[PDB]
Amino acid sequence: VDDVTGEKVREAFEQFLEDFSVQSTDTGEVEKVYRAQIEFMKIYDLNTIYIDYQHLSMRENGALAMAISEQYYRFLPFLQKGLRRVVRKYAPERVFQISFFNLPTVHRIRDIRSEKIGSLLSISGTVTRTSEVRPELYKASFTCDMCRAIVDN
Amino acid sequence: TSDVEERVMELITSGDVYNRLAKSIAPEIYGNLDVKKALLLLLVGGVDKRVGDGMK
Amino acid sequence: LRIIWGTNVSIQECTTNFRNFLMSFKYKFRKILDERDEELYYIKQLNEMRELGTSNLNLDARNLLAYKQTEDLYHQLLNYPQEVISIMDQTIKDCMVSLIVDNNLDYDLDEIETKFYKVRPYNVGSCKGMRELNPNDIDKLINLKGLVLRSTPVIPDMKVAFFKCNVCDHTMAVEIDRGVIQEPARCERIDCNEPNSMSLIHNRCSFADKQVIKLQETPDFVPDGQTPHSISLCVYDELVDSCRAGDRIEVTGTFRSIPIRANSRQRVLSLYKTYVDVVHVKKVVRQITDQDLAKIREVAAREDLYSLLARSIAPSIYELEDVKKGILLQLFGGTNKTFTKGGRYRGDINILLCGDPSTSKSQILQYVHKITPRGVYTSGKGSSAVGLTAYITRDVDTKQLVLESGALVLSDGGVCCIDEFDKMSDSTRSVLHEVMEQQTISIAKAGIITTLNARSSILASANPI
DNA sequence: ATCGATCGATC
DNA sequence: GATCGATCGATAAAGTTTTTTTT
Repeated sequence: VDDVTGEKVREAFEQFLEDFSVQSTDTGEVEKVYRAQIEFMKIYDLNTIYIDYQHLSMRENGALAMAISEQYYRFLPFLQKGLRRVVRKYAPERVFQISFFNLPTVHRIRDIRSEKIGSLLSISGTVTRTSEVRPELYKASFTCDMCRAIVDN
Repeated sequence: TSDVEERVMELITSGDVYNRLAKSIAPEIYGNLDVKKALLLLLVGGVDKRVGDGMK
Repeated sequence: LRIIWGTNVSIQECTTNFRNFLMSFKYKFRKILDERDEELYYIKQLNEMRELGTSNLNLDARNLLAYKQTEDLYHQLLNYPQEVISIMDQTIKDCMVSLIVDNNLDYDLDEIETKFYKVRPYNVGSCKGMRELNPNDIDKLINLKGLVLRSTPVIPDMKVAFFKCNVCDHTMAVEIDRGVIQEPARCERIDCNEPNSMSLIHNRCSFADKQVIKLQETPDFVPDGQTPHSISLCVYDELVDSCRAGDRIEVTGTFRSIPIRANSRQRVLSLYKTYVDVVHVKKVVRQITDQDLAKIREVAAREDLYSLLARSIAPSIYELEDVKKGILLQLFGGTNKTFTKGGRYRGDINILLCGDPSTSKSQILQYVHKITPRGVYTSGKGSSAVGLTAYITRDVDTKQLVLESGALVLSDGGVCCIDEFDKMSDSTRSVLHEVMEQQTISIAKAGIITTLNARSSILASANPI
C-alpha cells in the first residue's frame, strides 16, 4: 500500500515539476523554473537537480512534504524512478541524485537519538582532517564463470 | 577519654607544655628548643574561622 | 494472587494500596521529623503532569516508610527492582486516567494516553562507596557518591528488527525482546515460497538511545593509601548528554552483571564484569520576571547607585574608591556598536593594576570570578604558547586530531582574568596583541587554517620586580 | 586444539 | 533429494630506551 503511495508521491512530485512556484509575472521571476532547470542541464551536462523544502511544502500543504521527512531512507529509490520517466518525455549514460536544501531549522550534534533514523536534519559545525578521493561501486557486472558471467545484479 | 585517659590525664596533671613537650618531640638534636616549638602548633594547626558567608 | 517462578510479588493490591495512599495523603511524616503541609506535593504535581504532558515523576519514595501500610511494597522495591517499576508504569497511566474520567475535557482521552509516562524513585536508603559492594548485592538499589570522567556518544540498540527475503514484497518486522534474534528457516507470504535467502535489511528498523559513562569515586575519607578505583555507568531514557563529564554526582542505580567472551572469535567465556543501570541521577536567556525590574528601578531611582555599587563590591576589602570605579565599569562592558560598512569598533576597554604585593590582588580577581557565571581563570603555566590553542594531541580514545579553543576564545560572554604579566614567557605575550587589535586568533597549525574571532574583554594584574 | 563449513554417502 | 557425519582447514600473540634536530 506504500507502493501506490510511493506511486502517489511519484506523480505528485512530477506534477509539481509540471507547474512552477512563481508568484510574479514579467517583473522578474520567469515562470516554469523547473523546466529551465532541465534546459540549463542539457547544455552544460552536470547531472544534478536542486529542490527546496519551501515549494514542495506549499503545494500539498504539508500532506506530502511531512511524509517524506520520515520515510525517504526508503523513498529515495522511488522519486528517482519518476524523474527518470519524465526526462525522456521532456528532454533527449544518465545517473542522477536528489539534492534537497534549506530546511527551516538547524540543530547541533548533541541532539540525535531516535527520530534521526531516516529523517532529514540540517546540521551545522566545522570540519577537520579530510581524506582522499576513491571510487565506489553501487552496481556490479560480476558473475561466476561457470557457464556465462553476464548476470548483472 | 576513650579508656586511654589514664595516660592522657598525665599531660593535664603534670602540665609542662612549653618545655617538656618541646623536649618530647625530636630529642636527638643539638640545642634549638625555640625552633622545635615553631612546628608543634602547626601540628595542631589552628582553624581560622567558620566564615559562613562568601569570605574564604 | 499470582506467583512467579522468579519473584513472589502480588497482584494489584499495592497499586490500589498506593493509589489510596497517593490520593488520601494531604500530609504525613510529621512524626519522624517532629518539629511542631495542608496538601501533598504529589497531589498538585499529579495534576501538573498532564498540563505539561511530561513523562517523568521524580518520586522521593521515602513515603512508604512513613505510611503505616505498604511496607511490604517498600521492602519488595529493594528486592525485585525490575518488576516493581514495570508494575507502576501501568498504574500511573491508569491513575492519570483516574483524573481524566472525572474531567472528560482533558486532552480528548486519546493522545496523551499513548505516550507511556514513567517514574523515578530517588534518594532512597544510603550507601558508602565501593569497598562494601558484596557479591550478594545482585538486584538492589545502590546510592553512589562520586565523579564522572569521560563520555562516548550514543550508540543504537536493537529494540525492533526487520526482514525481507528475495520475493516481490514481504516486509515482516520481527521483535527481539531478549538477547536472541529469531529467524525463519523457510519463507512465507506465498504458497510456493520455499526455504530461501532471507535477508536482513538493517537500516530500516528504529533504535533508541544508549550511553556508557565512566565514573571514579571522590577520595571521600579514603585511608590515605588506597587508590581511588572506577566503575562504569549505563543509561536508557532521555538523560543522554544531560550530564556532562567532570562534576560531583549522585546516582540511584540498580545492579546487573554481564558475561564476557575470552577469545574474540569463539563462544567461550569467566571472571565477570559488573555495571550499574541508573534510573535517576543528581548532581548534588534567564527566566526574566518583572518584580526584579521593578525592584532595580527603585534602586535606579536612587541617585547614589554608583556609590551603592561602590560599597557592595567590598564585603571585607578596605575602601579604596578609585580601583572600584573601572571594575564594575569593565563588568558593565559596553556593547558591540558595529556599523554595516567601515569601523567594526567595539566598546570594550582594558584596565590593569600593579603595585603593592598581596593586597587582595587575587581575591578581587576571585571576587570578579564570582560575579560572572561564564568566564575564565588563568593558571601558573596551565596554558602556554602552544598549550593555549592549536592542538595536535593524541587523545586516549581515538588517537586523532582535536582543536580545543583557548581561554581567550572561551570567554565569549565573560571577562578574561589573567595574571603573571611580568613572568610570562616571550614566546607567548605576542598573540594577545592580535586579540587586542583584530579580536581574533590566527592559527598556523599542521591541521588547518582559521581566522576565528574572539569576543573578549581583558584585565591585567601585574607584579613588581 | 577446537570449531565451523563443505562434501559425500546413505536412507 | 535431504540430512547427518566425517574430515579438513583456519584461528587465537606482544611493544616504549637510544638517537635526531630544535628552542
